[PDB]
Amino acid sequence: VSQVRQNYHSDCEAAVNRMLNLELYASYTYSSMYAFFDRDDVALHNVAEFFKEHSHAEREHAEKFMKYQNKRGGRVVLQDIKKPERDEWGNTLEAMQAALQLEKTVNQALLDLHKLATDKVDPHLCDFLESEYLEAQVKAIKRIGDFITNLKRLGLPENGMGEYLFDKHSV
Amino acid sequence: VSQVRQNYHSDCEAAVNRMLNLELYASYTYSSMYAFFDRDDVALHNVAEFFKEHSHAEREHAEKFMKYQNKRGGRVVLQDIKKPERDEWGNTLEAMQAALQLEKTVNQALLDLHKLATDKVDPHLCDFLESEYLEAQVKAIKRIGDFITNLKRLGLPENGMGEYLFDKHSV
Amino acid sequence: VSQVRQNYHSDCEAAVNRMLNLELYASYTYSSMYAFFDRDDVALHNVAEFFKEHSHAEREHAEKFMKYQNKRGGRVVLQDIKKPERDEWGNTLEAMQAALQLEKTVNQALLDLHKLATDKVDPHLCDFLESEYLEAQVKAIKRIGDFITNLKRLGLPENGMGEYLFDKHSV
Amino acid sequence: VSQVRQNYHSDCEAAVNRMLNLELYASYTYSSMYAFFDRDDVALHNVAEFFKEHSHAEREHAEKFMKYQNKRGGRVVLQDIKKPERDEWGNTLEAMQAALQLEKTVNQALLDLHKLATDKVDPHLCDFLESEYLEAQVKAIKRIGDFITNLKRLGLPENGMGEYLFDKHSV
Ligand SMILES: [Cl-]
Ligand SMILES: [Cl-]
Ligand SMILES: [Cl-]
Ligand SMILES: [Cl-]
Ligand SMILES: [Cl-]
Ligand SMILES: [Cl-]
Ligand SMILES: [Cl-]
Ligand SMILES: [Cl-]
Ligand SMILES: [Cl-]
Ligand SMILES: [Cl-]
Ligand SMILES: [Cl-]
Ligand SMILES: [Cl-]
Ligand SMILES: [Cl-]
Ligand SMILES: [Cl-]
Ligand SMILES: [Cl-]
Ligand SMILES: [Cl-]
Ligand SMILES: [Cl-]
Ligand SMILES: [Cl-]
Ligand SMILES: [Cl-]
Ligand SMILES: [Cl-]
Ligand SMILES: [Cl-]
Ligand SMILES: [Cl-]
Ligand SMILES: [Cl-]
Ligand SMILES: [Cl-]
Ligand SMILES: [Cl-]
Ligand SMILES: [Cl-]
Ligand SMILES: [Cl-]
Ligand SMILES: [Cl-]
Ligand SMILES: [Cl-]
Ligand SMILES: [Cl-]
Ligand SMILES: [Cl-]
Ligand SMILES: [Cl-]
Ligand SMILES: [Cl-]
Ligand SMILES: [Cl-]
Ligand SMILES: [Cl-]
Ligand SMILES: [Cl-]
Ligand SMILES: [Cl-]
Ligand SMILES: [Cl-]
Ligand SMILES: [Cl-]
Ligand SMILES: [Cl-]
Ligand SMILES: [Cl-]
Ligand SMILES: [Cl-]
Ligand SMILES: [Cl-]
Ligand SMILES: [Cl-]
Ligand SMILES: [Cl-]
Ligand SMILES: [Cl-]
Ligand SMILES: [Cl-]
Ligand SMILES: [Cl-]
Ligand SMILES: [Cl-]
Ligand SMILES: [Cl-]
Ligand SMILES: [Cl-]
Ligand SMILES: [Cl-]
Ligand SMILES: [Cl-]
Ligand SMILES: [Cl-]
Ligand SMILES: [Cl-]
Ligand SMILES: [Cl-]
Ligand SMILES: [Cl-]
Ligand SMILES: [Cl-]
Ligand SMILES: [Cl-]
Ligand SMILES: [Cl-]
Ligand SMILES: [Cl-]
Ligand SMILES: [Cl-]
Ligand SMILES: [Cl-]
Ligand SMILES: [Cl-]
Ligand SMILES: [Cl-]
Ligand SMILES: [Fe+2]
Ligand SMILES: [Fe+2]
Ligand SMILES: [Fe+2]
Ligand SMILES: [Fe+2]
Ligand SMILES: [Fe+2]
Ligand SMILES: [Fe+2]
Ligand SMILES: [Fe+2]
Ligand SMILES: [Fe+2]
Ligand SMILES: [Fe+2]
Ligand SMILES: [Fe+2]
Ligand SMILES: [Fe+2]
Ligand SMILES: [Fe+2]
Ligand SMILES: [Fe+2]
Ligand SMILES: [Fe+2]
Ligand SMILES: [Fe+2]
Ligand SMILES: [Fe+2]
Ligand SMILES: [Fe+2]
Ligand SMILES: [Mg+2]
Ligand SMILES: [Mg+2]
Ligand SMILES: [Mg+2]
Ligand SMILES: [Mg+2]
Ligand SMILES: [Mg+2]
Ligand SMILES: [Mg+2]
Ligand SMILES: [Mg+2]
Ligand SMILES: [Mg+2]
Ligand SMILES: [Mg+2]
Ligand SMILES: [Mg+2]
Ligand SMILES: [Mg+2]
Ligand SMILES: [Mg+2]
Ligand SMILES: [Mg+2]
Ligand SMILES: [Mg+2]
Ligand SMILES: [Mg+2]
Ligand SMILES: [Mg+2]
Ligand SMILES: [Mg+2]
Ligand SMILES: [Mg+2]
Ligand SMILES: [Mg+2]
Ligand SMILES: [Mg+2]
Ligand SMILES: [Mg+2]
Ligand SMILES: [Mg+2]
Repeated sequence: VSQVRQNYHSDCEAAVNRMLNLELYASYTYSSMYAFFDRDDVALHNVAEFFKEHSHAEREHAEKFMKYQNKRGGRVVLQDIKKPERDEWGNTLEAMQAALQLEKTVNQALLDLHKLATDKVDPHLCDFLESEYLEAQVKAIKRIGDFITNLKRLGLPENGMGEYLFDKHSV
Repeated sequence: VSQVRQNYHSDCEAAVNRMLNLELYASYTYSSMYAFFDRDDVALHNVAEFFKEHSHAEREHAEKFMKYQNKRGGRVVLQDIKKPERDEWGNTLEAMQAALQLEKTVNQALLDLHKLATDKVDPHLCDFLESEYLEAQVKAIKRIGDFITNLKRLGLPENGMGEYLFDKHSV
Repeated sequence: VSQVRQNYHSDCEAAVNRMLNLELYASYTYSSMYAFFDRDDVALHNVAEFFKEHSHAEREHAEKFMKYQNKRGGRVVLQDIKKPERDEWGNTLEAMQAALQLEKTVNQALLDLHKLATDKVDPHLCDFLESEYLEAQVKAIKRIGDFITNLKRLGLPENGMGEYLFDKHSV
Repeated sequence: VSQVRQNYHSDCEAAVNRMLNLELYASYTYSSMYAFFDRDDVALHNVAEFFKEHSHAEREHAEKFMKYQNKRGGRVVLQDIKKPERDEWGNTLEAMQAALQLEKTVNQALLDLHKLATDKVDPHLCDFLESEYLEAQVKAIKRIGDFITNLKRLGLPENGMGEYLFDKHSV
């Protein structure tokens, strides 16, 4: 047993490792979206940069779980970071729809971890999730939803002028 | 009788109370429009902010009537602030049309109060309305009218691209 | 269903709408207290300003619930803002006693909403209440209680000199 | 006829001369109150200074009528400035009560002049009164009324401690 460990259930330790894999997976998916929108035959550079920044944010989310694990006396266990679901992302609307789904998948995992922490009576882990993850997730989901609404209003996927306008005025 | 009261008719005192209720009602209607345009399935944030700011301005208009009432020795009497006419506002054009009508309703009430003040030979109340309310109202009506003209030019309600453009360049 | 909605129970959505009505009601009550203390036959301007500021704070509390509702994918539904319980507030002690009761009523509603959020397993809503509302409420209640103690010490309601002193040194 | 004169009735010209005498009379009354509160056996120096400043303001009101008369092509005609009604002013409450009455007398004269200007269809004179005199008068009356309320609360005339407190915290 780690000398620092106190009130930290094995199940929570394992679930933190799984959560940080998922954050890394989200990072990698956003990296793929960046690369897609930077293609010469896609060429929506503000959209690309949005996804690049979000890739970096997800990596920070993962690193914060690594630090957390060690603070509690758990042990970081890494697994493969699976490649993203798609190799190409269609257009801004399709990518934003995939991003919304990804953020809701990550949110569900965070909520499930909070429920586990609640079941194991771990207020420190509950606070960490509430203070560092859950509100950021709600904000991200709202932002992407707002973007999807605007992309639909702009006539995506068919309206290329609308797609151009979005890249130049929303991001 | 209040020790400060001079040349202040009971009818004017009552009409000032009614006017400040109407200013509060206008504030509340603009708050509703703010909340509508901030919905994830509406997502026109500059439009939302326009209405939020106008909600705050109307509250200031009400507070100025409260202060006025006390300066003249009248007594502020509050009534319920009725909820807005609609729970949802359609789109930017529909909301701006409702805002125009609301501003003209408020203007008519201000003009009616000026006529009452004139009938009761109350130059202080006439000056207050002329100096603090009537020109602001004309300016607000002109601004909203100009917006409606532009929204129609942009093809509202059908043209979603036009609605997007308005939010990004007019507000 | 809103595209952003996740883990947000209908009951919580409705209770958030009710809570923001109550915040608006509290704002309106404080506006009435402001107007009372600004009367020429009351004339306690620092007390009046205390209540005016608190009216503005309550409006901010309401607006934050509107934003919250939209972030979660709920829909803001407004109701009439009822006029305050009284048209005149007696004196500083009576008004502060009414303010204490109002703050405890608002606090109870916040606590009840937290219990609902707990029952529906909504940690985001719990965190929002804990981080943005519950401590502010405890602080406000303590401040008003401290004022009441001092007003009683100063001989309110009978001791007009004590009432004057409070306005000049406590607020 | 003055080369500049246009739409300026003889009756209005005469009433402007009477009004500026009354402003000078008000100035002189406030000078007397200053001197009273500066007596070694009265010795309320902040009260004295309040009245001295108000004496200066009334002189400015008179001078503005002189300038007005000449701008319109009327001719300033001066009369004696009558000495104040009293040689001694009792105490702060008695003096403030006399000041309230004086301000309401001046206000009535301004309102009567506005009615004359209205009857003679002189919008320039109406505007001058509304823009330069009537609101200042309402403000002054409200301020003095608020002071009287506080002096009564403080137990004037009998409560010397209350009178001291007023001088040290209200003025
Ligand atoms: Cl442990
Ligand atoms: Cl424990
Ligand atoms: Cl364990
Ligand atoms: Cl593991
Ligand atoms: Cl894993
Ligand atoms: Cl942290
Ligand atoms: Cl694996
Ligand atoms: Cl693919
Ligand atoms: Cl997903
Ligand atoms: Cl879990
Ligand atoms: Cl939970
Ligand atoms: Cl967070
Ligand atoms: Cl957006
Ligand atoms: Cl289209
Ligand atoms: Cl198209
Ligand atoms: Cl957008
Ligand atoms: Cl009257
Ligand atoms: Cl009159
Ligand atoms: Cl009347
Ligand atoms: Cl009324
Ligand atoms: Cl009303
Ligand atoms: Cl004003
Ligand atoms: Cl009603
Ligand atoms: Cl509706
Ligand atoms: Cl209307
Ligand atoms: Cl009216
Ligand atoms: Cl009129
Ligand atoms: Cl104006
Ligand atoms: Cl325009
Ligand atoms: Cl069109
Ligand atoms: Cl169209
Ligand atoms: Cl425009
Ligand atoms: Cl849900
Ligand atoms: Cl859940
Ligand atoms: Cl539900
Ligand atoms: Cl509801
Ligand atoms: Cl309600
Ligand atoms: Cl917040
Ligand atoms: Cl209701
Ligand atoms: Cl009452
Ligand atoms: Cl209550
Ligand atoms: Cl509840
Ligand atoms: Cl609870
Ligand atoms: Cl708080
Ligand atoms: Cl205290
Ligand atoms: Cl006592
Ligand atoms: Cl007493
Ligand atoms: Cl205190
Ligand atoms: Cl002439
Ligand atoms: Cl003419
Ligand atoms: Cl003539
Ligand atoms: Cl003359
Ligand atoms: Cl004279
Ligand atoms: Cl001038
Ligand atoms: Cl004479
Ligand atoms: Cl005398
Ligand atoms: Cl007099
Ligand atoms: Cl006259
Ligand atoms: Cl008149
Ligand atoms: Cl003025
Ligand atoms: Cl005062
Ligand atoms: Cl006393
Ligand atoms: Cl006494
Ligand atoms: Cl003191
Ligand atoms: Cl005072
Ligand atoms: Fe996983
Ligand atoms: Fe993340
Ligand atoms: Fe694979
Ligand atoms: Fe994310
Ligand atoms: Fe009304
Ligand atoms: Fe208004
Ligand atoms: Fe109704
Ligand atoms: Fe308005
Ligand atoms: Fe309620
Ligand atoms: Fe509140
Ligand atoms: Fe009622
Ligand atoms: Fe409160
Ligand atoms: Fe005279
Ligand atoms: Fe004057
Ligand atoms: Fe005489
Ligand atoms: Fe004066
Ligand atoms: Fe003091
Ligand atoms: Mg060891
Ligand atoms: Mg283990
Ligand atoms: Mg937080
Ligand atoms: Mg946004
Ligand atoms: Mg096309
Ligand atoms: Mg009285
Ligand atoms: Mg009446
Ligand atoms: Mg007329
Ligand atoms: Mg103006
Ligand atoms: Mg313009
Ligand atoms: Mg269309
Ligand atoms: Mg939808
Ligand atoms: Mg529902
Ligand atoms: Mg629990
Ligand atoms: Mg806190
Ligand atoms: Mg304290
Ligand atoms: Mg007493
Ligand atoms: Mg000549
Ligand atoms: Mg003549
Ligand atoms: Mg003015
Ligand atoms: Mg004042
Ligand atoms: Mg005595």
